[PDB]
Amino acid sequence: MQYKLILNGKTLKGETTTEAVDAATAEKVFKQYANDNGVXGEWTYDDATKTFTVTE
Repeated sequence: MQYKLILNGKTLKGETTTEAVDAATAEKVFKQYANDNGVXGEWTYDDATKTFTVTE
């Protein structure tokens, strides 16, 4: 349910979570969140904790 997002950008470092039932939907939500935050870059995620990491 709770998917995690670690934003490790150049001017934005932090983490947020969302209630998603589908990992692809979660990824889309997080990418929308990231783009809306004005960031983007390399995506590395671990399903072990369901943590999506945005690295610049």
